[PDB]
Amino acid sequence: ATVVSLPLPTLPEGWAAEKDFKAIGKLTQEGSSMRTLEPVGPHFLAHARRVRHKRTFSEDDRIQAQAKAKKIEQDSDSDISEEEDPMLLARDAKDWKTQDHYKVLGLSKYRWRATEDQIKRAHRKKVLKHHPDKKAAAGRADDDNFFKCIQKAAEILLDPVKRRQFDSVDEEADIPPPTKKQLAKGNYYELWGKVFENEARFSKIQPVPGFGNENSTREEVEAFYNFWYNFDSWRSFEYLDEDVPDDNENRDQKRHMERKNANARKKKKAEDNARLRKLVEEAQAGDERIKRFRQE
Amino acid sequence: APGERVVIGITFGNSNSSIAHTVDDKAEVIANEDGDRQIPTILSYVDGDEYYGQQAKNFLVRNPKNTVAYFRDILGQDFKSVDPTHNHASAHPQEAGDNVVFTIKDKAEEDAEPSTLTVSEIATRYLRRLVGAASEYLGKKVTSAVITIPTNFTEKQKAALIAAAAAADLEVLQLISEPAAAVLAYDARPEATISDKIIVVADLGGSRSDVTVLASRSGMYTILATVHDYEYHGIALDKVLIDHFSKEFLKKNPGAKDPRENPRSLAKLRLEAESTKRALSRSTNASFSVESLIDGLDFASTINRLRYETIARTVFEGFNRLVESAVKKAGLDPLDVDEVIMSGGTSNTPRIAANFRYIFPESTRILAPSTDPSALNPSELQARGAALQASLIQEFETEDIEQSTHAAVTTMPHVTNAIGVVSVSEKFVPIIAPETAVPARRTVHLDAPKEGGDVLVKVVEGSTHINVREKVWKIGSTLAEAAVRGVKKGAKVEVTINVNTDLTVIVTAREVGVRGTLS
Ligand SMILES: Nc1ncnc2c1ncn2[C@@H]1O[C@H](COP(=O)(O)OP(=O)(O)OP(=O)(O)O)[C@@H](O)[C@H]1O
Ligand SMILES: [Mg+2]
Repeated sequence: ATVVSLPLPTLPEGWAAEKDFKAIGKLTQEGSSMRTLEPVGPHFLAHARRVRHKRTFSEDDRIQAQAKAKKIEQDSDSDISEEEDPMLLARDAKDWKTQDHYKVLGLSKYRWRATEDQIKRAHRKKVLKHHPDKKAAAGRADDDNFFKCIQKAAEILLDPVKRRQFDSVDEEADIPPPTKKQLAKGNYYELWGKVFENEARFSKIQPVPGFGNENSTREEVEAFYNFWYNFDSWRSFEYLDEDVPDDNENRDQKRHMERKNANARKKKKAEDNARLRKLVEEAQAGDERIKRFRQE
Repeated sequence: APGERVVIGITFGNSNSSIAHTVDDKAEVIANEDGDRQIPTILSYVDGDEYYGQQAKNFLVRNPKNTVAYFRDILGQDFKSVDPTHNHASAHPQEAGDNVVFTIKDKAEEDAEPSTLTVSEIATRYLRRLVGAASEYLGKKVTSAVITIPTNFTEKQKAALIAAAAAADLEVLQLISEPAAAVLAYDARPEATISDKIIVVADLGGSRSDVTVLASRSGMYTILATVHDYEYHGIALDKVLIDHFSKEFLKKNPGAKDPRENPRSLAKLRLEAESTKRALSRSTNASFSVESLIDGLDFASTINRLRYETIARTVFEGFNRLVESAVKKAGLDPLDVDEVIMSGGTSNTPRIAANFRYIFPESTRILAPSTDPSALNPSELQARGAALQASLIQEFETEDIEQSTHAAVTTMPHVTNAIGVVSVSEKFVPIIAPETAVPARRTVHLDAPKEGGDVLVKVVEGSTHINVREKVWKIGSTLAEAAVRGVKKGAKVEVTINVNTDLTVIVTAREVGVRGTLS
């Protein structure tokens, strides 16, 4: 019996009931839930004693439906993972850091907007399928080259920081701006809405204004422009850094190379910021909402 | 015969196995002929002689084609599903029918054709040897055992395990999960107190990782969630050291060939890295030396635990991401967990335990050797729990175990929300904890009002809510309202709530009485 140092409410004046008890509610099957226990421990053995007394022979088949009602089992779904491997991605070509790391692992549909769980699942699936020991035995000497491709993708996309770096550098998942006159034949606002959300990933504030249609109010227009004009981004270019020969050990050579790559990184960041500013300017130039607002 | 059974507890993992028995209702782990209580699940053959344990682990250099290891997963698994990654050094399984097989030389004659033993044959031989060593230690012939298994073994794998045991002349009374064995190893101790706790079992092994979330109420446990990761583990921890020391050695010795490409060199580096890892897991400084790595070149260096955790930092956040992934999958909050038991050989690392100490609030108890004085061996938890279960069920008839392990006994509709009473001062107090199992009766003692007299006990439903972080209760639908007449000033009122299988709710509020029924 648990002792609790908390006071009970004083009974209101003029309240009574049969045997000083009033039934208001009850428990429902929605208010409950069926889970299955693990048959372990002396208190379970006592429970099993009681159940054997109540029912004797257990109706496992009858209660299978009850157990199936609210239980979780492993979900095996390789249907999406099957995808397709046309021409075996250059016939198991192997070249570090200069290839496509989403096709090997079937990530074209999701790309950046992916889940670590599916990444792990796909990695396991294609390790089972293209394992050198398991399947190259039937003469597939170059299958290990593919396995190397899965392995390289696994390390590069395994850690959050480096995978984010690779995405930032070369996602290869962007829409070019619709500057073409031929492209500019549909609704202007829809044609521009997609680009802002496509590149909005790098913002500091997760909730991001998203342009809009003709009816968009003046306050929304101002908020959207102010947010995009003052924008902070985490896009980075370290992944493009020059590699170093292993023979080198001189502190001086390492320091020199580090300075060189750092300056190149700063240059790339600056040019990217300028490009984004140019796109925002072109959007403001095209927009006519400001003209309508001045007219009001 | 049931009255003459000799039962033991067995833990059977990918990396190593363990055996245990019960002395005076207390579990004790058995040491084998080599003195090992964590016996590697490795088999090796030399000159037709069968070797196991530490000798088999050492004989990897001696026999390339006669060593078998990492065969636990392959059991009861089809050729397509089996993964030979960890088994790459060991014999390649050859798809015969639906049952892959290892081809090794187990005969004594030097010009004899090597046998093609099945995975079942290998499991049978290994369990036979384990039972035999238990028999020498006990002085009696072991006849029965309870063996621990992960929760994701398929029915076909269970059948393979029982068939292997039958071929090894061992009848398996029951298969239990390693988290359940680990929790029982603590709960069945004399000093243990049964109470409602949220328990996280983190079994961190060599080739695998298991995180399981359980709610333990009334001394009985209900599984809320489970995750199993094959990526982060002791093999990866050994690998970061093999690469680190390969870089150091190569730099120190100019022109040396990288040891990672030579199978003998890489095996020596793994064994020495594992020994150095355990030495730095027991001490703050560890030595690393290998005589004649390649071309007769020796190597000797040192490494501290700080450098080990620095080069191994990434796996620590991988384990963190795993634990929050599991809690989110269980729909819970770190403020909701009461105890986290850290299990497995890797669980002896102090820094991982400290990492969970920083992840979880101080009210949560982290049961790990370096964070609790009363902790048990994480590599012995499962084997001792299995031995305790074997001693508990050694007298039951096989029909009694069969009926006791059916869904008709285990299944029940757990009450979703909480049941409590409203307290006011001039807040929801839970009496029935959430996710109730079978019939539950709980008791609370509350304070009377400032002067007392007539007092209102209003029992309502309750739900947990997180406020930004601190957990509060939110009062929902009202269940019952009772009154106690003339309560003394400062007296305590005893309130009992019973939720019978029939879903009938009995309420009692007697001061130290009023009773009521909710159909
Ligand atoms: N005393 C120890 N100190 C530190 N690490 C250890 C110790 N003993 C074993 N280990 C390491 O911990 C891991 C063993 O953990 P665990 O006991 O959970 O494995 P297992 O039961 O053999 O296998 P499985 O993970 O398949 O259940 C291995 O990586 C091993 O090298
Ligand atoms: Mg284990």
